[PDB]
Amino acid sequence: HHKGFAMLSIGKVGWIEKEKPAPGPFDAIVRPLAVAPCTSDITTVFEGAIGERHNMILGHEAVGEVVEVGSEVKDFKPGDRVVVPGATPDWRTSEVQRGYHQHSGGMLAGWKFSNVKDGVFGEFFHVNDADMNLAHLPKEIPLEAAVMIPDMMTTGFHGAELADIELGATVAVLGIGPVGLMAVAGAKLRGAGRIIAVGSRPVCVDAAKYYGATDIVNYKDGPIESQIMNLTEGKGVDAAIIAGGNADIMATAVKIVKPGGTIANVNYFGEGEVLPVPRLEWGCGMAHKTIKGGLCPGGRLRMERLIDLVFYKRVDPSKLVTHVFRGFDNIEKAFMLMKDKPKDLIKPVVIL
Amino acid sequence: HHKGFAMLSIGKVGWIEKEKPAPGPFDAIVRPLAVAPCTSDITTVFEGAIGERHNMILGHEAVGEVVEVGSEVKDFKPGDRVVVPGATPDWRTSEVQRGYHQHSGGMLAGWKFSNVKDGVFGEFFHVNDADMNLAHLPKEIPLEAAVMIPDMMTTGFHGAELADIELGATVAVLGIGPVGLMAVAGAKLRGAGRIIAVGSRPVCVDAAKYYGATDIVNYKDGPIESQIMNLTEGKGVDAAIIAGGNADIMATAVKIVKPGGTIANVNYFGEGEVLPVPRLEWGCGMAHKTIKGGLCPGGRLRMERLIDLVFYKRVDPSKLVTHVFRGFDNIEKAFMLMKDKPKDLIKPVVIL
Amino acid sequence: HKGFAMLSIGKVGWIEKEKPAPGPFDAIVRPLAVAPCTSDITTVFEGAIGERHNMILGHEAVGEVVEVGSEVKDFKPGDRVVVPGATPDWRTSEVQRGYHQHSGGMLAGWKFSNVKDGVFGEFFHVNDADMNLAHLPKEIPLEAAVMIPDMMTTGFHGAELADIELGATVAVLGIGPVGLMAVAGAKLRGAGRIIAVGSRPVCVDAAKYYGATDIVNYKDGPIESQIMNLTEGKGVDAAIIAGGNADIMATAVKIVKPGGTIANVNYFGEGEVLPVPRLEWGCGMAHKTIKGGLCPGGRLRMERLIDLVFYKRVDPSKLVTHVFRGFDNIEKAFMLMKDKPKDLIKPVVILA
Amino acid sequence: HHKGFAMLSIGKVGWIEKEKPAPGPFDAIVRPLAVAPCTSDITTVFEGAIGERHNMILGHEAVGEVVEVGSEVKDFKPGDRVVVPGATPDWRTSEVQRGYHQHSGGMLAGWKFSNVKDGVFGEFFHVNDADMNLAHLPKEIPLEAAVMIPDMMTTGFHGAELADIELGATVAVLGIGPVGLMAVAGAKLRGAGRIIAVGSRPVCVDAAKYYGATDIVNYKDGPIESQIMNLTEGKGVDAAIIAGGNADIMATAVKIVKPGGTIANVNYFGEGEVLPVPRLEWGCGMAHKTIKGGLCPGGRLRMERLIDLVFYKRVDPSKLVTHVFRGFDNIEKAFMLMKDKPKDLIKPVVIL
Repeated sequence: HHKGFAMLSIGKVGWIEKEKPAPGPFDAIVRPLAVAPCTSDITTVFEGAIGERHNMILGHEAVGEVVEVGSEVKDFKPGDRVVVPGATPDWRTSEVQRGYHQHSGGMLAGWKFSNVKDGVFGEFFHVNDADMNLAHLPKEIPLEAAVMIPDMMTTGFHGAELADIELGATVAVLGIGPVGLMAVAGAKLRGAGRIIAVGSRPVCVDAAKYYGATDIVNYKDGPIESQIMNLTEGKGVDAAIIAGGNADIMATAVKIVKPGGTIANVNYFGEGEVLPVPRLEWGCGMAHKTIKGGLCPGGRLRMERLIDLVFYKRVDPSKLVTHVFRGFDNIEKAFMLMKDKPKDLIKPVVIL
Repeated sequence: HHKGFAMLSIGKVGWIEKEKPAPGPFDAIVRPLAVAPCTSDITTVFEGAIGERHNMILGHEAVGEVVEVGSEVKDFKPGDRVVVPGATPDWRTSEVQRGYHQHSGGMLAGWKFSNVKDGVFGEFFHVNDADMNLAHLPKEIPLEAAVMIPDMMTTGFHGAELADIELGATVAVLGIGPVGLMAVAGAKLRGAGRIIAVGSRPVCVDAAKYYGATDIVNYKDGPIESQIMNLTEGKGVDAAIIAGGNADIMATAVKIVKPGGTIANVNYFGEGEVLPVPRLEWGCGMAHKTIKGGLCPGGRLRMERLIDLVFYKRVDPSKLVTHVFRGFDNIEKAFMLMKDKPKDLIKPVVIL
Repeated sequence: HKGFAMLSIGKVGWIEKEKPAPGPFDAIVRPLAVAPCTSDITTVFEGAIGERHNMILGHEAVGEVVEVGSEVKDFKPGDRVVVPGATPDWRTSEVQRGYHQHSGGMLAGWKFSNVKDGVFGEFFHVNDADMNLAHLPKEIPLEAAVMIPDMMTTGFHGAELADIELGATVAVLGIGPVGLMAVAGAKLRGAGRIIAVGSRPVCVDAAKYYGATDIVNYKDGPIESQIMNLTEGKGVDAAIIAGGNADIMATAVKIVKPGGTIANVNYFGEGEVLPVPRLEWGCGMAHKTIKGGLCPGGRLRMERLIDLVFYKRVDPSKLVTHVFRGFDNIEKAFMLMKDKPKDLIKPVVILA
Repeated sequence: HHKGFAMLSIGKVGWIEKEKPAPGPFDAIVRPLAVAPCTSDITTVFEGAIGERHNMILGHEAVGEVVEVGSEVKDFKPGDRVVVPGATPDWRTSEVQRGYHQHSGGMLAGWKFSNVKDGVFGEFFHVNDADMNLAHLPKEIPLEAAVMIPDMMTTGFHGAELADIELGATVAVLGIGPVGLMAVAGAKLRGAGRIIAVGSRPVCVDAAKYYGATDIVNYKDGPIESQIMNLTEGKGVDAAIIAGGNADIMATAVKIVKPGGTIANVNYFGEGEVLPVPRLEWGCGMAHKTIKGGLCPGGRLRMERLIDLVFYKRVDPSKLVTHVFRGFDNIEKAFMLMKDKPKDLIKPVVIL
């Protein structure tokens, strides 16, 4: 028996008592040391983004301590401090041999926590294939910084990776929530010169400057496109990373990218039948404006590499954490903080 | 002075008298030996796709004989038989240094004929930068086959290039007009195993089989997405090449491509404000289904390489030519042939 | 359980061993057709991979599944399968890096007749059946299918590494069974002119069959000068090394134009150094990329290569010049590869 | 007429006066504001690296003021302060259409200054195709910083580009001269986590730490290869950038790069016939260790993008400047500084 903060049904959350998970021969049981709520947890409960769920523990961002391992786990022992990726895919599928573990076994099936499997907002959680989906966490990295790696860092950096940024290129980041702020840092880690951040909330404008943004575009001062087309003197941006906004942010991205550039989306679109690609500004189909959109990489290797970027001081994700709470109870308060969305909020963390 | 079949205004075409073009120091004057009409010309005249034009000679697909050269032209001399690419870009721009001559000087600015400059449907036409935008035509290649290289072959092959086909991958070609038929041949030249061609006219289904299609999906037997999902046993295709159809064929392509696959568009969309990307079937933004759309490569090097594939018997584009006419007078007949679209038409050629 | 094994540096014979048992994810396969390799000769008679005692040889087999572990989901006893020469462990860091050929160590993806009993036995063990087995359609004859595990995937991999562009000129150095598959692979990547370098009339004939447009005999003079004359001093866009001594590396660099690629899939078994010509490599700055890689393995690679045979994009049966029947002839076919007679490309031993 | 510091013949340098160059219609005449000597200048004179030259003005690294432009120059007028790339290629060749302007018209033919054309160590110098080979220099960037862009920065960054660094990868930089220090900075701009710099001189070891080096490997303390394998616990590096050393530094790089990694050379090798690739540590041809080696990119776009990296404070090249001189007289003394390489020297600059 263990307790966990779960989604009871649509529009309903509460604490439930559940059977403590048991590990298979290749699995591990981890208890959380620090968790953070996601905008997907809000979208899952109150908007049915993944369908109906009943008594499903929420959360997919956790650093924890290994409690038990299966008989065939060889690299992780009880007591180990580990960083747990948000996506813990099955590594023995055809999609992995194609190079897309994010979709191992189905579209976005690499993401299991709080989807097809109880999330991390519990006293314990299950990790499948520990040797492939766990990374050792150095003590030198504080917990609140490390818990930004499972999703926030790997998603934002993936946007910069998908953008195929060349050295000195001009990159626009549309949306500067916690994911967008990691896209700014990621663009700087891909050699971007000028980085134009698009957002309004002062807490995020300040963090965007910290992570490398050279320009701030407020949608209040006029259309994003015009602002960006003037900042670049009609040349456009080499790449645009979509990290937030409505479906029509796709149209904005296509309009600001020069012919031959890339639109890299890592934002979750939860409404509309269509994401609009403007026919004229996409060259009527022929502008060579590549559109990409991908779930964040997970697994052990991805986490180890992002841990090294924190360890060797190439990025400090702790500026994303605006709220830290203590105690298991405060998972509810941090979750509700993600629904209610103050103005000073980037990301909350609950330390256990 | 000379004559040419021109667009007089929206909806009106006819023969006009123009001053004979003179070459700049790097340019060449070519008289046509063989011309082909396009589907774009229909759209340009009767739908105002590129705005308003007055006395603009039409056509952009020609093989011809060099008549005069500029004072600095070094590899082409009057009398030379040349293949003229549909895209003749200015090669001294920043977009060329970025690797996108198709947009040298602006979006799709690499396409000049019958756009910003008099087309090839005249007794002569102007070719800018002869040394960079002309390719010698071997005697061994018949004219009607060679005039399928300037646009049809380079566009269809470009769709196969953009698709990032892996050896043995399953490729769908959506639309089997002349561009789609060259996309089938291009997919076969990229090592595709199974190639599923989607089209209905029997003349195109037969040419699709000839160029490498292993399956024919007729809209008759049900929705394309269910037919392809049945052929691939729920797996989908590794890549889909869009070579024709309405804006909503973009939705079809995304729905049939595996997560992680590529949608490669080389079709021109002339209607609607938006090209629809299905939000659900695009993984809500995270299915890793890359969408590309690009104008065909032009210039000398692209033509030389495509000429070599014809010379070395890797593709024979002559099966695309279903109508051959022999007079300058008959340029109008071939032009109207692309407007009326009879069911026996793939591409017409006028030999001069 | 009998098997043709390596007794030591120069001694081979049929041996009696314990029949292998499958782990929960493994399968036991009996061979239907096997082929001997040049690497087995190098292993037995030259101690290239060290000393081994009672190790069954061979790594190229198509067979019938006899038993599977309790967790195999896609393969049952009776299934006729193609077994890749490389059967890697799919749960390592190198797989997450995208290099299963080196999963667990350099070339560790190759286990048969190296770290594990080969296929020259009444049974052999396949690790991770669901990831390392491909169903073989009834339509493909056995001698054709047994060219897929190594010959086809290696030769095609050379063409893949060469980064061939449509219409490019490709040189293939060496037209043994791997080189002839490199010729076919180059033709599957859209190569225009294909220059094959080889001597034996049986192999020159197969090179023409697989797409070679030019044949270079080292007897009519040096390669380097013959190819420079064929290309009128331009060189080739890519060179695939599929045979020869260490100094063939120098030949390849000399014939590729600046910016081209040298793709090696040949195994070099003598010398401390493979020579890169300093002058013809631009003193380090000619942009002539050099690649060299072990063939891909696993289920997905075999399924895709099976589709190229099934859909008649390549027919490897022209590689099979001698077919033997019965277990007896494994020794005869194996010994045939120590001093390859001049009409031999690849031999096949059919067992059932 | 004008003066320039020239190479008279092998080993002898001196002042000569020559006809002042005149611009073609697309060219510009530039007078230097700041110059720097190169290791290529020493090698060219004292080792005959590029053959025999007589009265050839040396130097290829300069920022300057445009003095006159041809009738067709559109973006540069007399008085403009410009950054002049070391490589000023002819942009209308087939190699440009292949994407390798560094070799436009022949191997390394993109480099003209102090090679096929008088260098920058004169009162004036000629720049071909000003609109394609000149970049405006903002007043905000000091001259000694800007003169590290034409060669030092673009070469070092190109080493990082060729290395295909993934986010968090471990990179080794072999040689920490001014190019190697820019390779260190470049690796940090591609998201390298751990960067291992190999060098001895304290002025360069300290600059390497400043540019992102996390480890310094001294050739004193034992073999580099054994030293680097110890730092990485036998794993090796994901990529190695060669920026100096003997021919067998190529052997060092291959030994320290893990299977699947990349060896990227940007060092100029001036002695020996062969660069040795170790057969065993190259997987006997199959270790997937890609070897690249390329001349630095030039042209306007490359300079504009690196100017942006300086302008937006992503890299500061000024600590490469250890000696500053004032006067055209002092070019001789700075050139001699690169001959008699003191020890506190990284790069000298002559401000005019």
